[PDB]
Amino acid sequence: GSTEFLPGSLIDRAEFEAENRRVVAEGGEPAAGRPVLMGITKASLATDS
Amino acid sequence: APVTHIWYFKGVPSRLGYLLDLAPKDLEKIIYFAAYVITSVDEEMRHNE
Amino acid sequence: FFDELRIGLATAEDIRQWSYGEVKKPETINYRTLKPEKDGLFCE
Amino acid sequence: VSGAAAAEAALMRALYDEHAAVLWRYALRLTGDAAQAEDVVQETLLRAWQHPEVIGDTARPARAWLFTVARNMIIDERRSARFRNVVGSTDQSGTPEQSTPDEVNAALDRLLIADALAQLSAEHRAVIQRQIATDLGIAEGTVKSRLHYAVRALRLTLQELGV
Amino acid sequence: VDRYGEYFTGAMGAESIQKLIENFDIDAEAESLRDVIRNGKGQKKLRALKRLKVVAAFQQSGNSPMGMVLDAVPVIPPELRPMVQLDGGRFATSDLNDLYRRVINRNNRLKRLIDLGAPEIIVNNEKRMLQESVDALFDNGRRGRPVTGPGNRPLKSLSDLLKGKQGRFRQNLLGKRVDYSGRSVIVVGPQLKLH
RNA sequence: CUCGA
DNA sequence: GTGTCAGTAGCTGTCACGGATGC
DNA sequence: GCATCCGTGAATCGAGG
Repeated sequence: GSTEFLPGSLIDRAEFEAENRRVVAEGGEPAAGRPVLMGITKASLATDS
Repeated sequence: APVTHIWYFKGVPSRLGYLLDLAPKDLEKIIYFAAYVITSVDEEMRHNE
Repeated sequence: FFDELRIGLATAEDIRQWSYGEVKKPETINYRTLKPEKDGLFCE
Repeated sequence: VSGAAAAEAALMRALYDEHAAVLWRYALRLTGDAAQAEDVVQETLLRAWQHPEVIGDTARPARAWLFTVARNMIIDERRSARFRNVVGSTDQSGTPEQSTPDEVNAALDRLLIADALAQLSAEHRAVIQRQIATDLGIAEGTVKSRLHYAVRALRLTLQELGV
Repeated sequence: VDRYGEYFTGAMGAESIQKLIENFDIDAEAESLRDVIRNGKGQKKLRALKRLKVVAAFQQSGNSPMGMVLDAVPVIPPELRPMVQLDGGRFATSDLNDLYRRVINRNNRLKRLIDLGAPEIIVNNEKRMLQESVDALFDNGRRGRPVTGPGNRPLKSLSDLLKGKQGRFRQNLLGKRVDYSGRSVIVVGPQLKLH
């Protein structure tokens, strides 16, 4: 949509809704979503740190 | 003489291969002097001759 | 107290800015005087 | 013309393809380290390019000369530069660890020295914590003395504590 | 080159890839990838997605991809590659010293060859060895066969200082050794209170 | 390397 | 300074799993 | 478009030589 989120990337459902919150209020299109299940290993490597 | 940082060449996925769209094996041949590679070609002069 | 830890690619210029000099000679030390050879891997 | 400066290369690349991959194995068996062999091979062939009086007589065995060149360089590496160092490796499981002592004593000593500094006068203090006669703006005999009496006050205090 | 050399330019080794990265429009390729992404077959869309994941990084962060090709390599301080003495008068040394030393040797030989105008074959076949040696310094064994030390033992690289249980992270950061501590055999003391 | 919970 | 053949040891007696690598 | 093959991972502390 109007987000800089690289399509296909797995993003925390908090930042997704916050960014679509800013964009929906900005006039641009909010990014689309789709729930994704990750295994513990893959989610551990996906941490922001 | 310049040298490539193996982490970005051989590490899977080959980061350089993804940046230049070059196959990992082609890149391997290039880096270790197994094949030449075309850096630039004056296509207009070639057209005129 | 320091907030963030940044990491990124090291430019050639950054590599040179870190170094206190180039390692020209391949020698390590002297095996008699225990002194590090000049411009070697242990140059003082 | 330029064809000759190219003929030089086309002459070297023609001995490479027939002798380098074989010379490597010789230095390999003699050093048990493919890396050094890789080094010695290039050193040898560089000298060869530097000594054309050997390849010119095409009809003679060149490989045979090459082997001796290498065999000599390897032992030149087995020289004094190898006898002392080649033994062990730190990250090799079998070597101690550079261990640094526990700073207990030094710290206790300084903790006492600091306790016999409150028992001083600021001037003896400023002098001891440093030719100094140039800054503090006094004589050098005043230095010598202040140093003398101050050190004796320090020894007095210390031995008072039982040092 | 002998025929149509006036029309193109070619090169070999790592310097060539340096040139390729130089003559590369990051933003343009990023937008090509995004165009492929908006409308494309999954088969040929996953590849483009993963490529964008790499390219957009260099695009936004403002760091040049040229960083992936090195003109200078750093030398780790000596105390982290220490050289200890043995009780027999002989010496033991960190593996990093052997690796750095081999790299320095090949680099100085490259300088010699460049100055002496050696045949192109030797210069190129030497640059390749310098490449392999820096590869070994950073992550020995990553490509092909590792650099054997004495006893056909693979030498430890810089990136070997960090991996696994013996790496810096798990061995010396997530868990240290502590002063004011002891250990001994345990015995049951029935008369003891719970606390 | 060999060994103890 | 070098010049007739002059050519690794070692080793596969691990495995599950995911995904880039390659035909 | 799909099979191959590459790389990743595989308990904790402790003793002596």
